[PDB]
Order: sequence, then structure tokens, then C-alpha cells
Amino acid sequence: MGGVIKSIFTFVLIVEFIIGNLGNSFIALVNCIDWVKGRKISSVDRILTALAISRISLVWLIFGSWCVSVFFPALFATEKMFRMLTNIWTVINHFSVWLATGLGTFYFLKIANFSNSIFLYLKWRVKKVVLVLLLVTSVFLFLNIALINIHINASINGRFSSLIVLTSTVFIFIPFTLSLAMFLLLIFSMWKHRKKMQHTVKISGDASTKAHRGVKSVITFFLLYAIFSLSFFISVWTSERLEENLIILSQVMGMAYPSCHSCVLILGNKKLRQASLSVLLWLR
Ligand SMILES: CC(C)CCC[C@@H](C)[C@H]1CC[C@H]2[C@@H]3CC=C4C[C@@H](O)CC[C@]4(C)[C@H]3CC[C@]12C
Ligand SMILES: Cc1cc(C(F)(F)F)nc(Nc2ccccc2-c2nnn[nH]2)n1
Repeated sequence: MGGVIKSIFTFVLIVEFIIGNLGNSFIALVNCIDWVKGRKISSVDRILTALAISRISLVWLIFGSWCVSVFFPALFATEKMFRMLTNIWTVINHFSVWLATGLGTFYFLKIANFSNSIFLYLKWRVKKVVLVLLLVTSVFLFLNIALINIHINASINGRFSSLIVLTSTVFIFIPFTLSLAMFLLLIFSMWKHRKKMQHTVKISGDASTKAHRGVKSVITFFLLYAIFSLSFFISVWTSERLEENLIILSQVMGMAYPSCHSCVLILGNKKLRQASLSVLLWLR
């Protein structure tokens, strides 16, 4: 039972390593080709290639951790490698997820339309706001590193993964909840605008270019939020309840976001979709 489950999870980890490496490499490579072949780069493209680089680093960290654990368990048992892997993972993961929330704040401040004065003050200073969001949220990183190191010291003075995983998962929930709140507020703004443009102005005489192209991105984004909050709840409940196969499952769950969210980001950027179509054209 345990052996076939571990084999299935190993196959899952190999598949998601392949998908994540291919997707994030595709994002970074497309932006790099567009940069070297004399073309303009938007700010969204810079944030996207920052996410791609960070997610390549994170998926390589977890795959290298799995390679070290499988090939050299004696090396894996040491406290030095464990503490080094834990701290490097938490730094890279904090940077990656807060860059994703920064991209979400960029979308929300650029697109959404509200009458609040504070919202407009943030709305006309988007670059300053995302830079401040990256710099201020380092207090979360310092407190996370502190609490993980306290847990490591307590474990080696009493390896306590049942609290390490819980602390890390709590520290991923805050940017996820901020991104979900910004997404819901953007959807509410678009719905209010649609209700306004459906009763004063007779919609359009064309009715072609509108949110009818963005509903595909909204649908493929809300699907990812649903199927990832489900896996949030499943992983937290299973890690809390009784599991003793925690390492491979947690190594699988840590690679889920940087592998699937890049594929979601491909389906939803016009440049990335055009590059994917050109790749599928010249491959044939
Ligand atoms: C948000 C939730 C569902 C997923 C978050 C992923 C976290 C909990 C996972 C992803 C990679 C994992 C690490 C991968 C490798 C090791 C080495 C081993 O000694 C166990 C602990 C440690 C250090 C793991 C701790 C938990 C970990 C950091
Ligand atoms: C692919 C895509 C399309 C759309 C759109 F349909 F609205 F255009 N929106 C998003 N995202 C967000 C929107 C608001 C707040 C946060 C995010 C966010 N969360 N994570 N990354 N960005 N994404």
C-alpha cells in the first residue's frame, strides 16, 4: 500500500517537475528572445520573467532535494543539509509567492475602477506600491525564518515536520488570501462596470473586444484557485491527522504552485499565447 502510493507520488513529482521546468523555461526564454531581438518589454513581462526565474530556482531546489534524499540518505539525515535546505527554500519561496502577489497587485491597481481616494493614490503609483509591498513584507520573511529556526532548535534539542510544514503553509496563506481578495475586488469592479454599461449605454454596436476575451483567463484562473485551495485543505488535514510518509508528499505539494501557475500564466498573456502558437506552428 505504502510502496505503490510512494511510486504514484514519485511519478507525480517527475511529471510536475517536467511541466514546471518547461513552462517557466518557456516564459524566461520567450522574454529573453524578445529582449535580444530588439523588442519592447512591458513591466508585466519583467514581473513574469522574475516569477519564471524564481520558480525555476524553487523547482530545482525541490528536485535536487529529492535526488539527494533518494541517492544519499546518509547525507540527507544530517542536520546541516536539513537546515540549509529549509532556510534556502523559505527564502526562495517567500520571494516567489510575494512576487506573484505583486503581479496580482499590479493587475488590480491597473485594471480596477473605484472612486476611493486611497485606491486612486495607490492606482497612480503602481511601481512604488509593488516595490514597497516587496520590501515591507520582508518582516514576514524574518519572522518565518525565526520561527522555523526555533522549531528546528526545539526538534534537535528534544525534524518536527508536523510543525515545520504547518508554519510554512500558514506563511503561504497570507499572500494567497491577499491575491484572492484582489481578484474578487477586480471581478466586482468589472461586474459593476458591466452593469453600468448595460443600462445607460446600449452595450456596443460591435460587441467583439471587451471582457469576452478576458473571461477565458478569469475562468482558467478561478479553476486553479479552486483546485489549489482544495489541495491546501487536503494537505493540511493529511499532514495534521496521521501521515508518516510526509517527505515525498510535501515535496510534491511544494512543487504544485510553481509548476501549474506558470501554465496558467501562459494561458492568459497575449505574448505567451502567441509564442505558444508560433511554437506549435513551426514544430509542424
Ligand atoms: C502550502 C503547502 C500545502 C505546501 C508547502 C510546501 C512545504 C510545506 C514543503 C515543500 C518542500 C518541503 C521540504 C522539502 C525537503 C525537506 C527535507 C526533509 O528533511 C524534510 C523537511 C524539508 C525541509 C521539507 C519541509 C516541508 C517543505 C518546505
Ligand atoms: C491570468 C489572469 C487574468 C486576470 C483577468 F482576467 F482579470 F485579466 N486576472 C488575473 N489575476 C489577478 C487579478 C486580480 C488580482 C490578482 C490577480 C492575480 N493573482 N495571481 N496572479 N495575478 N490573472
